[PDB]
Amino acid sequence: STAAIAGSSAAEEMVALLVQAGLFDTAISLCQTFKLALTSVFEGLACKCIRLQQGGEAAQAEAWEWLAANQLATVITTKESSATDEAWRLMISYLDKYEAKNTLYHHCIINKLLSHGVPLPNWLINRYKAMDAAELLRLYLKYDLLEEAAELVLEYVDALLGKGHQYFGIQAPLSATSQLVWFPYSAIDHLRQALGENESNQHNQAILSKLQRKMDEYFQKLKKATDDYKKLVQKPLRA
Amino acid sequence: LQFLRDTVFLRYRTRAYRRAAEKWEVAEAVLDVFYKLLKDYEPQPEDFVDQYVELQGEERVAFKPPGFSLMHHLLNESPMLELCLSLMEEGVTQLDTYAPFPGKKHLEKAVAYCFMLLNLTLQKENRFMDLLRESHLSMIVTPLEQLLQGINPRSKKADNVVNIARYLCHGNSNAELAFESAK
Amino acid sequence: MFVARSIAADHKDLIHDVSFDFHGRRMATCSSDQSVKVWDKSENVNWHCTASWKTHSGSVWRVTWAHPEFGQVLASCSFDRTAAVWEEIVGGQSHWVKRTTLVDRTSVTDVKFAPKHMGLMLATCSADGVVRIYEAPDVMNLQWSLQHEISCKLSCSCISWNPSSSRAHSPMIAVGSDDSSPNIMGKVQIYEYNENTRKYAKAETLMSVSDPVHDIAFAPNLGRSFHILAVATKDVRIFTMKPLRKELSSSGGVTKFENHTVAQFDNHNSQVWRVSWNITGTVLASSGDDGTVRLWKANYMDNWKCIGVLKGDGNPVG
Repeated sequence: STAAIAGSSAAEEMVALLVQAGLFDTAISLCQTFKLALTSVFEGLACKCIRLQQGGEAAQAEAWEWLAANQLATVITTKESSATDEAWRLMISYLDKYEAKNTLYHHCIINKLLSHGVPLPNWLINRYKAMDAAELLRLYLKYDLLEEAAELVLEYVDALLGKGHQYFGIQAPLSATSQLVWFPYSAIDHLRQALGENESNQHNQAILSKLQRKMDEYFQKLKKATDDYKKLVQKPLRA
Repeated sequence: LQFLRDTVFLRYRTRAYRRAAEKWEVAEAVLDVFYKLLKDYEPQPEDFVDQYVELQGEERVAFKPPGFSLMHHLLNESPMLELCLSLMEEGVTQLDTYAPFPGKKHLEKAVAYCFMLLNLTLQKENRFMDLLRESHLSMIVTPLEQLLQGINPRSKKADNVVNIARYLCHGNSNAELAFESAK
Repeated sequence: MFVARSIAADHKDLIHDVSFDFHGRRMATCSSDQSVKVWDKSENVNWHCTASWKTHSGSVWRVTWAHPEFGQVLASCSFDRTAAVWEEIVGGQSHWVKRTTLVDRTSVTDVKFAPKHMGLMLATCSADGVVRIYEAPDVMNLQWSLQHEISCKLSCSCISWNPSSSRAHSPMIAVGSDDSSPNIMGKVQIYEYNENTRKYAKAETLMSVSDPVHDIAFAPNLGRSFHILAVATKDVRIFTMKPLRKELSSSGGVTKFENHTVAQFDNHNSQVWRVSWNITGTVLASSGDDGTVRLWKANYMDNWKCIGVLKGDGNPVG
């Protein structure tokens, strides 16, 4: 039918109808020629993975057709997994391979994900948290994830104190003088507001008090490190 | 949901209509939504478990599914039912006139919707009642058959059943309704 | 009439562990001398050292064999905060080769391969109170991917996979908690894989295990409708865990559990340190500060009794 409609098509109606019915290869090719930067393919594949993870039988039967229309470069190595794992593996692949200088990337994915429910499948998270060690805190406090937002911030502070800095793309703690240290003050102030708007909520107050005590420990150590840096920079104007 | 329900049903009863047919169109449109919400809903034990979300410093019971709510309201005599029962009565009265009023079809569709609602209701009723008894929720629900028995307040008699019936008289004229009725 | 025959190990340092392969034809030993040795059983029932190498610079806490379907694979974990995977690269040129080092913050207290039907997966636990689950994406290329982190909120001392291959049970892990915790009880926690969330969720906490937990072992299920768990604390405990009932209309939970202590034994006379089931799950071995290994078995009336006790000189107690 669309055979007839391809008889008068265009450089993006095509892209869309085809990203529609599986074919996640033919289209990465049509795009890379007519250079038109493709985040609709990744969002649509993420939508199919989500629908499969919450999909009915009939959806599993239909999924073998579009899975076979790709290889999956190489298949397998052990226990089987009812698709599920199938499309998430075509992921790791169509990602790491076809990847870009800017962001057809982590962002577009994390977004369609918090967008339709998901404890984020840990691969993506781990990989957008040493390459872009924050802005997600924002995707989190926007998609009403207060609990997990306070968590990320605490983790980052822990990194900054020399503890686990490798899991936060941080170079230094109390060493090689003082360089740069971005403090996500606006996200912390939103957390303080959100914890103060819950009031009765005892759990949120317990978390808020734990976070405040930890921030005070950080500011006391920051004050000491800044005072010691001021003493270090004052030695030497005696050359 | 709230919006829909409230507004349109209230109206459906009283709000001027330059075009007499529009009155029934509004009723049909709202009932169509109610029907889809109750039909689409399926409940599995988590529904009668309820949570209180903290909004602007006040705990508010959150939002059970569309249909947990739809169904709680049917097992008691909230006007919905009344209104549904009243709509059925009005339907049969208008159909008994055999006169060619405009909106006759629409009414048919709406009443059909109504009866179908009713039908699914009993099955899912047994089900929920059961679960409801297991979940220790302080919610008092009444059987659909008991609701059918109860005398209409305006009528002040048990004409609820009587009317349903009367739809069998229109079996040639409206068979669908007939089937549902008999069922 | 068990007979024990000494062998001159001649270890540089005392070996803190011995592990048999799945077939009982090979054993691995590890020591304070920083080495692992592998021993093969000859046809004459004599053991011969077939490999010997320096493995680490930290207290090797645990060693485990993979299932033979993945080849001759060992995992070890250490006070150095790492776990390592080893493959027996033979030519007679065996030289257990380090394939990977898992480096994800404190001492790695235990390491266990998952049941083979889940693929080539490795669980580690650490004193940071995290269980980490890794998967080798290619069995021919022993690369490892971190699949799961499970926050136990207590120091982890030991881990056990539920060995049940029944598709009616989600993948399960038991974890302990060494922390003396003057107050906090619940030192054994059970995690179940939730298919809907693709995450391990806490299914159970054995609140009766307020004492520090040194070891835990699920019994082989062998067609029972309930699980059995042994727990080593100040005493030996045996739990039965019965999964509750269900409705096919809908389901997304950990399906709560009915737990019964079916045995508690203080007869160890010291902090029972280890518990191990035989391959049939019908005899339990335990060790404790009394310098003995004890053997426990149920009779036909489900009454558990001790059936053997040992000495420092190596003689079985009369």
